[PDB]
Amino acid sequence: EARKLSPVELEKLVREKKRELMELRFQASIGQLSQNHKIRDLKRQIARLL
RNA sequence: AGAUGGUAAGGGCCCACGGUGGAUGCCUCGGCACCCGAGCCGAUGAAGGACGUGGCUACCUGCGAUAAGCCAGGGGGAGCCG
Repeated sequence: EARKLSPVELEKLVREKKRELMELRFQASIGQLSQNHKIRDLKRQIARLL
């Protein structure tokens, strides 16, 4: 469960990389954005052990 | 007084060359028939949909706020981000 926290973080990360854009001012478009395409998601696949 | 020619505003026929239009022929991610095979799906929420999803996205196609995708195993063997 220390898991959910890392996400809350990663979540903010993206919900930050977001406006990191908005005004076309962030040249790593894919990189740090399709980021979540795993981080925040993948490893959000927490199997309630049991 | 006598006589048969030229002139074409435009028209007619014929030849050539174009325009338009899409027959014809040749094609074919399609269709039709028949014969085999195969034959249920749903409150573990179906069939069908709405809306939303991409760094830039109108539509189509994918997916579902984990959103053109996530984990695992198997197959593959150089290109991939429809």
